[PDB]
Amino acid sequence: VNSFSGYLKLTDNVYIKNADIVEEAKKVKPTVVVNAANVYLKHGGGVAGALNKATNNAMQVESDDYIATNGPLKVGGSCVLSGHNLAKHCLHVVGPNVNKGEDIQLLKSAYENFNQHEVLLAPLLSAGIFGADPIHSLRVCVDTVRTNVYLAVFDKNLYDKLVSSFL
Ligand SMILES: Cc1ccc(C[C@H](CO)Nc2ncnc3[nH]ccc23)cc1C
Ligand SMILES: [Cl-]
Repeated sequence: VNSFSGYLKLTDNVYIKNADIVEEAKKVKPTVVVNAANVYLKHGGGVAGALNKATNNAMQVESDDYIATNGPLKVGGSCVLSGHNLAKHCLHVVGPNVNKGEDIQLLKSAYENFNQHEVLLAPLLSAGIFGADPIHSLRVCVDTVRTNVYLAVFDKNLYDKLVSSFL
C-alpha cells in the first residue's frame, strides 16, 4: 500500500491521473520522481522547467555540477540525483526529442530506466515539448515498465484521450 491517490489503474503496475507532477510530488513526496530531462540537464521548460522552478533552482545547480564532472547523458539514458523538496530522489531520464530529430525507438530504452526503481511518479516520456505522440508513449510505458509507475498527465483533455483510447 502506498499514498498515491485518485489514479486509474491501466494494468497490474501502471496507473494514470490528470495532475500537475509538481503538486503531486510535493504532496506525496515519493521516493522517486522522474524528470523529463535532456542530455545537458538544462531544465529550461516543460516538465523539467517546472520541477526545477519548484526547487528554487537547486535542481539546476546540482545538475550543472553533475555535467561538469560526468559530461552529458545519452539519449535513452538517465542519472539519479537529489529530489530536493519534491522527492527523495529525482531520476532524470532522457527520452528522444522529436523536435530535434532523435530516434523514437530510443523511447523504449528511456523507459527501461524505470525498472531500476520499485515505485516512481513520472510524466509520459517524450510527450509535451519533446514532440512524441503521448498515446505511443503510454503504450511503450505499459509494454516496458514492470515496476510500479504512477503517471501524471498535466493536461485534462489529453488524459481523457489516453484513457478512452487505452487498449
Ligand atoms: C499540451 C500538453 C502539455 C503537456 C503534456 C505532457 C508533458 C509530459 O508528458 N508535460 C507535463 N506532464 C505532467 N506534469 C507536467 N507539469 C509541467 C509540465 C508537465 C502534453 C501535452 C499535449
Ligand atoms: Cl511538456
